[PDB]
Amino acid sequence: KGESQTDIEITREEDFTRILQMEEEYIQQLCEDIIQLKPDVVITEKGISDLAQHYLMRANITAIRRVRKTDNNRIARACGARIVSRPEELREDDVGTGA
Amino acid sequence: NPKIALLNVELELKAEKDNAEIRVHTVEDYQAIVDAEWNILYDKLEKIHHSGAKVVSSKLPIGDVATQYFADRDMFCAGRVPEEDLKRTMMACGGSIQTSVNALSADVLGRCQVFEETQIGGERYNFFTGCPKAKTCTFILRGGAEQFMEETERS
Amino acid sequence: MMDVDHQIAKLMVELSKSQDDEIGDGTTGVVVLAGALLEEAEQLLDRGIHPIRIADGYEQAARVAIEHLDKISDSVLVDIKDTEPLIQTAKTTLGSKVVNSCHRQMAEIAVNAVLTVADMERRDVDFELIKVEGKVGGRLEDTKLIKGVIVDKDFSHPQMPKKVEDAKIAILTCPFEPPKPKTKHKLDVTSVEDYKALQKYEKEKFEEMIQQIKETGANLAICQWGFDDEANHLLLQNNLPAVRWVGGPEIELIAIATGGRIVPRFSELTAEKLGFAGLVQEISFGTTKDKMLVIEQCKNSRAVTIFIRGGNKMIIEEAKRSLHDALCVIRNLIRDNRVVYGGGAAEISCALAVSQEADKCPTLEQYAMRAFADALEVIPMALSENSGMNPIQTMTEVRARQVKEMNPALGIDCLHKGTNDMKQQHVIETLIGKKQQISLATQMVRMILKIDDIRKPGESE
Amino acid sequence: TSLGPKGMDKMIQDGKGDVTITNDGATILKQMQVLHPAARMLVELSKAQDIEAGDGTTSVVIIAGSLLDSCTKLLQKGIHPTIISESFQKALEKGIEILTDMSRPVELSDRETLLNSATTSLNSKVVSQYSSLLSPMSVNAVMKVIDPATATSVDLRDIKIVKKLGGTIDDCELVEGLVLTQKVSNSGITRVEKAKIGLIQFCLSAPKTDMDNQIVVSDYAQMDRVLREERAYILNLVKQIKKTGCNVLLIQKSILRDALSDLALHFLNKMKIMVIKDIEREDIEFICKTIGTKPVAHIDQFTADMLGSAELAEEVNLNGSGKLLKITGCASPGKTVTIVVRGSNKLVIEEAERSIHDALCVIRCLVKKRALIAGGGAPEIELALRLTEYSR
Amino acid sequence: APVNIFKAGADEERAETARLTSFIGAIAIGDLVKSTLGPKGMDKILLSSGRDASLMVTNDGATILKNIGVDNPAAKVLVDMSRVQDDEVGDGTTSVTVLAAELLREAESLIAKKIHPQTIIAGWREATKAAREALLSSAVDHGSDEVKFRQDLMNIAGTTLSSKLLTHHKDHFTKLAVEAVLRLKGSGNLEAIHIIKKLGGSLADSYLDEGFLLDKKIGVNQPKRIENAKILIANTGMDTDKIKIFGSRVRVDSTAKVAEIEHAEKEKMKEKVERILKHGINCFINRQLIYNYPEQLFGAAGVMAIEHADFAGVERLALVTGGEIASTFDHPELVKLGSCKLIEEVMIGEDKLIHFSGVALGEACTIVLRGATQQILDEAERSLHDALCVLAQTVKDSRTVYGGGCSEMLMAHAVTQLANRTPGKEAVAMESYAKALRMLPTIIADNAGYDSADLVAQLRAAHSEGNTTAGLDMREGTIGDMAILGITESFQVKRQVLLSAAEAAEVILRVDNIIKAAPRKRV
Amino acid sequence: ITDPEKLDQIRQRESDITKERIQKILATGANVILTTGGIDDMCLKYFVEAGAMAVRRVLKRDLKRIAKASGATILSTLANLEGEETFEAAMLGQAEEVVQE
Ligand SMILES: Nc1ncnc2c1ncn2[C@@H]1O[C@H](COP(=O)(O)OP(=O)(O)O)[C@@H](O)[C@H]1O
Ligand SMILES: Nc1ncnc2c1ncn2[C@@H]1O[C@H](COP(=O)(O)OP(=O)(O)O)[C@@H](O)[C@H]1O
Ligand SMILES: Nc1ncnc2c1ncn2[C@@H]1O[C@H](COP(=O)(O)OP(=O)(O)O)[C@@H](O)[C@H]1O
Ligand SMILES: [Mg+2]
Ligand SMILES: [Mg+2]
Ligand SMILES: [Mg+2]
Repeated sequence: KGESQTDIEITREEDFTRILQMEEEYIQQLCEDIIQLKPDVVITEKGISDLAQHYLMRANITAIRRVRKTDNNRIARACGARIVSRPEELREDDVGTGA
Repeated sequence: NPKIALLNVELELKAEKDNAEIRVHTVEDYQAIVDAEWNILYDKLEKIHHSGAKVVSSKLPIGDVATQYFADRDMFCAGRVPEEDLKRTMMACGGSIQTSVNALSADVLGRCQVFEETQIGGERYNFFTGCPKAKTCTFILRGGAEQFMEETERS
Repeated sequence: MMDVDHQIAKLMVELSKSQDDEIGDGTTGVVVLAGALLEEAEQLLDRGIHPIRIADGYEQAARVAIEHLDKISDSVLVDIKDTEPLIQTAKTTLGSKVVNSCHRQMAEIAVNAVLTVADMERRDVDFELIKVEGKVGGRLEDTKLIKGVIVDKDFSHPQMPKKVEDAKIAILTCPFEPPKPKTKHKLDVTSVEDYKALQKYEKEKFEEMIQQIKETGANLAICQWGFDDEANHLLLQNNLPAVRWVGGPEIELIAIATGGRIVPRFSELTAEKLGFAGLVQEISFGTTKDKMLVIEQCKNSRAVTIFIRGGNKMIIEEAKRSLHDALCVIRNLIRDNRVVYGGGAAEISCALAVSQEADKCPTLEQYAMRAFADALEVIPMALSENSGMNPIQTMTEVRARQVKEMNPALGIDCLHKGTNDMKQQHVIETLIGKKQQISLATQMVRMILKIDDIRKPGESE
Repeated sequence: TSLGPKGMDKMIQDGKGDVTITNDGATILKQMQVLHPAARMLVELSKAQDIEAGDGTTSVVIIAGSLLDSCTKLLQKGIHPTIISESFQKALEKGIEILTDMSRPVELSDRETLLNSATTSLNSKVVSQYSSLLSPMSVNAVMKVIDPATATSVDLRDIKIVKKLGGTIDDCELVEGLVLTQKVSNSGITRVEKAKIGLIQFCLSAPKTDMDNQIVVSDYAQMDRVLREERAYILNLVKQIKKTGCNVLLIQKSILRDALSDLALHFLNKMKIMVIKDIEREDIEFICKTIGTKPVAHIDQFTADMLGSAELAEEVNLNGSGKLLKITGCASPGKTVTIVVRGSNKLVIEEAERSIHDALCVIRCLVKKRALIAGGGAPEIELALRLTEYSR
Repeated sequence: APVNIFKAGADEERAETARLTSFIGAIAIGDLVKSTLGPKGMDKILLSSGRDASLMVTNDGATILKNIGVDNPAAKVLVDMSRVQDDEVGDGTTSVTVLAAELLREAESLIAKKIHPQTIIAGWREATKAAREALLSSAVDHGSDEVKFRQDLMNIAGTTLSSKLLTHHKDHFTKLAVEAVLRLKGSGNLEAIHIIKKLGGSLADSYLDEGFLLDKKIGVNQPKRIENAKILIANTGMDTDKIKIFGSRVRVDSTAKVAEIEHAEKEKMKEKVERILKHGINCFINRQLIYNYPEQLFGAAGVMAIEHADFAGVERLALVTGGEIASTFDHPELVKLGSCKLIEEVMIGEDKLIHFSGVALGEACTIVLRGATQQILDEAERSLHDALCVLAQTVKDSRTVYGGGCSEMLMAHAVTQLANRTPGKEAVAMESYAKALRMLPTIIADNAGYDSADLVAQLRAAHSEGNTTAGLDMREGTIGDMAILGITESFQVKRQVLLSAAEAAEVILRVDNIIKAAPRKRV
Repeated sequence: ITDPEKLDQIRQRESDITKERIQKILATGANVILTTGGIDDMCLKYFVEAGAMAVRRVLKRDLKRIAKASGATILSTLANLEGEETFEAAMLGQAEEVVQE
């Protein structure tokens, strides 16, 4: 849920099935943005849904789910990565090569 | 020779389905909603009318609007009747309890001969009498104490 | 109003309550009679008689008292001009209360209050049409029978006229406001043209609800709910007095007393649904701010209102209970037009009927019938005790005179009025009043004689 | 022991824990809370002396405590109390005629006569050593707000007393302008000369109505039309204020919605405008009479005619308990004044506030009746000798 | 019922302690307020145990009995009897309490004489009927010749205020009470005479205002005095209206439309004030509160604005200025405006009040009570309320009787003359009724300290042969003529003392059983 | 919302308006950013990528002593005569060295 007072008025029949498809397409949008750099290990601090695990499965990506904040700052110095908080703003310098 | 209309509907102005939000945009359509809420209740009273049903019985309450409508049309009503009494009333007059007022006809209304409201024991009682096809009865007990009539009911 | 935690005495409370709900005149005498049947059964219990055998003997003895009570009974009430048997019947009920200062005035109030509201075709009297109101101040002689209704007048404008000579009463049940629906609306306003449409909607609504009353020719309005401040000044500009916040059954009495109809909306107002009334005014009582409604003139009303005044609230709440017993004995005359003669005259005559049939035959229940006749003499000998006389001296004189000749209406009184003839002293009681005094006291004795165990608990906790 | 210049003060500690030092007889009896029903009537006697005269309030208990004490021997001599009440009225009607012959008719134009009257009431208080400053300030605070030789009444609610902790009683001031205890947001300027003060009762915030108002957002660019139109709304309010020509704004304290938002504060700081918040609704009568401003409710009527004027409107950064505002000089000043009371402790300021009110009430009695008598037990001896000869 | 008691926590008594507790509890009520009867009687000071005790001195017998809270069951009948006497006529609440207690004290003397209690009721009903004819035949009517009726009204207020705290103020407070009801010129509403109590000053400094006083002073930047103004009052909402449509919101799409709605809201509030000033007025009184947006509109037009006076404050202004409430402003030709001369503000006790000096059709008054303490002002307000209520009914019923003990000896003479024409069963109860009527001048005579055993004996010897106007002179302590001294009371006040005490003593004497129930939360 | 196609454009707008202010206060040469409010985890990415120091939740009394001593202007919002995002970049503070020891 976003940080607002978002409420949708569903009047037609096709509107409820469209919202549940836009929730699936939003996960596919951010999963397509992180595979443009061709990674191997995706490590985050928050939850990963099953739809996000589906795109990383066929792309052969090992995902770790709930690593701590203090452990993410420690692996950022060991592998040379940069902790990003935006999947569509990923760059080639944010990938921790050399591990 | 009255006719009894056994109902399971509310005769109040505030009959709400508890999920309706009537969003209006202008003041010309705002008055049309309030006129429609009276026209919903008055259409139900016209279905009870023009059928001979001078006596109205319903287990659901009747507001001040439908009470004054039957007083002007010289009709009697009785709201908040218990469900055990309406089941006995259905077998007495030989009618049927109609929840929807749109299907009212001569085959669903009752028929009796004497219908009065007496003053037995101080409290009023609306008694039905005269129907020959009566598959039920009512035994009114009169005693001098509440424990006296409970023993008389147990006996 | 007692705190008696005794299950035998609790049945005496429901016995006096059952007499009040059915007849409502002998609630005091039905408890002394029930205690008299049990006192005579105490000496019969020591002789070895079974308690059900005493109870079966009281049923055969009370049956003689019912058939003997229907011997002399006649009334000539026609509710037109022969109200003289109706006034003297109500004086017997009001003679024992504290309204003996108004013994002739208040007795005529309860007679005319019943006959104007009773349906003589069905012989049914409805006490919802008789409103009994009370206000402190004045005296007991200021109690008047107001043909109409008496409500608390709540004129929202202080400059309203306090006297209407000819009132075309417009009874309505809609509050003076823009019409609010019963459901959730959440009306949306988008532009400034919709907000200016909100001002013209309410300005024309208050001019529509005022003009629809004036087009019917009405000059008085009754409303169940409240008024708006904008609607208050429109009443004064159009010369339309109106009251505010009247109760539920109060406006139901206005439409019967004035002959009008209660209208739900403002659009259904017409000249046929208006009520007719005469002097409509409010009367201030001393230094208070009540200003009750007084309706002097009417036209064939079927609803009256008795306004009881007094010196304190103790004399008013008792007069509400005293006059209610006077309204019940007139109701019992329409249900049954047969009367008896009180003052202990009917109890002595019924005691002689059980003693004559105790010897026809004295097989088993001879002692049970003589205990019934000795207990029927407790009610006239209690009148001799309260009047300063002697019980056994006065009762032996009256009972012997009914055997030596044909039994007249022979009782007693306090000042004794000269002779002891109840027909000349006009002590008249209803037949079904004393018929239910013997019937209810016998059945309550049977339920307290046919009990041989008590299973009460001990302490409260 | 609390009467006269050689009297000592009393300290009453209540059940809450707020112990105050008081010498005035009205303030002592209201804090003692006597449980006797006859002694509570003597508390209300000193209360009405503070209302009518203001400077009679220990002496009304000494008289009424001795008039009943003289009735001890009268009730033990067979005299009915109705006879004592008849004779006390005859001694009262003869008592005013003795005090009227001792009175000297004075005029309010003589400052030396009014100075000796205010110095007499201060000799019994703790400020008797400060009578060289407080007693001249008590006369000038009255004779400039009464408009004399035209009226026989004076309201003491037009004289505000500000209690601030710090310094000594010699640091008191008689500033004729407005003194506010609120802070300045933002406090980057805190000084403006030739200031024009305006009282604003409008709320400089987001637009909202008395009716329920909601914003419908159902578009991508509709979120841009919410924030940027709210910035352009309050910019039209600040530029309407800035084009008027005022430099000091006084915003009334709003309870329903926010009076001054953070967006409205940033535009008023760039226009070099001193803003003061949290002005109470009961204090706007004293502001408009002192400076000469008018209460502006709607922004369309905010013109230059409803503004005030001030030669100096600065926030005096005090060394003691914070800081306050002080407006110095205004065109056409009203009949209001403000007295700033200092003190080393919180108990001395509460006594100095009651002693100043006992000094302003002395000059209040000279407006109603322009007559005075000798003090220091002088008229009590003449009331004792003339009524003794009247009793013979 | 005491033997084999079938009650849980309730007790009762029959004919032994029933009349014993009824006669003890009723005499002790009458002996309490016995010292407050007459022009020389003392007053009481009422106090509580604590927790905002709020001491209230009263001499009137109704205010004493309504605050004591008697636990006796039969004593509550006499407490409720004096409550109706204050609400109906407003005077004689002390006289009806002593008279109802002296009847039961004489009825306690008939306990040992073995008189039946129903004989005493029948003996007192004939005694009360003989006492009604004594007051009705001795009532003095006043029709025309109004210079004798205004002199008769000053004797009514002089008799009522003589038994109160206003003893040596009859030269002033009689004129404050007669002229207050005389300025009503109609019905006795008893609310147009607004009494304002202010501390400071003596009772001689009190006065009757020629106009009207009010609070909630005139705005912020509005004029304080307007000469020859037209007063228009109102009972309408000024700002934050939320006008009568419950369930109406402002659903817009952008914040620029909210600025257009709130400007349209202030334009309709400005147009409402523009409809008010089309009448051509200079003063405005609203019963509701006036906020800042219409207050600037009245100040710019030079119009006063009195906000939130009172709910009953607009009623007194409508009776003192001759206008109407006028809660709707859409017809200036159908709204009647008030009239005044000066709306200057006066200062009474360091408080600025709005003085409506020089009003036309002023059927309302304002009494400015000034006293030494708050206890005197609370007593003088109830003392003036006991004087204005009798004069509001003396103008409705002009029949007056001679008070000061003269009316009680006329009533006691008619009972004693008919007590000798009765048999001995009821004649003893009628003699006890006449002895209780003679106790009412005996309490007045003994409260001053006079010889009450001889003055009532001189009144009984005077009324036995002529002297229908002979009464008790409390000034010198002798017997004088009541028509010369001018000590008169109203007929309806003296009738309600006789009639309500005879009805209340009838109830308590007929009680033979006091069955009190078990109280709640009392252990 | 009445159309499901306009759902993701509103959800992305809550961060695009946020990142719009963070790019125009950072491209003008600002390296040290002090904030008395709160900087969440999404906004911390734009300072690590650009190589800037961002200090959050500082005291209001400490910000006034820094801005007066370094010549910075205590800004609360957007301003300067109906501008979208101007920030008045000539009113930035100066420092010789900002070092966390
Ligand atoms: N004038 C009279 N003479 C003789 N007896 C009377 C007279 N008036 C009333 N009574 C008697 O007083 C009794 C009062 O009974 P009451 O207590 O009213 O009964 P209830 O409690 O059922 O109303 C009556 O039974 C009647 O016989
Ligand atoms: N300089 C002085 N010399 C002698 N007596 C003084 C002097 N100053 C004040 N007093 C006396 O001190 C008394 C103070 O009375 P005070 O307590 O102020 O009365 P109140 O309580 O009514 O204000 C006065 O009665 C006055 O006679
Ligand atoms: N000037 C007078 N001369 C003689 N008697 C007086 C005079 N003034 C008052 N009284 C008597 O004092 C009594 C006061 O009664 P009061 O306590 O006022 O009764 P209530 O409490 O019912 O008003 C009156 O009954 C009256 O007869
Ligand atoms: Mg009876
Ligand atoms: Mg002093
Ligand atoms: Mg009196």
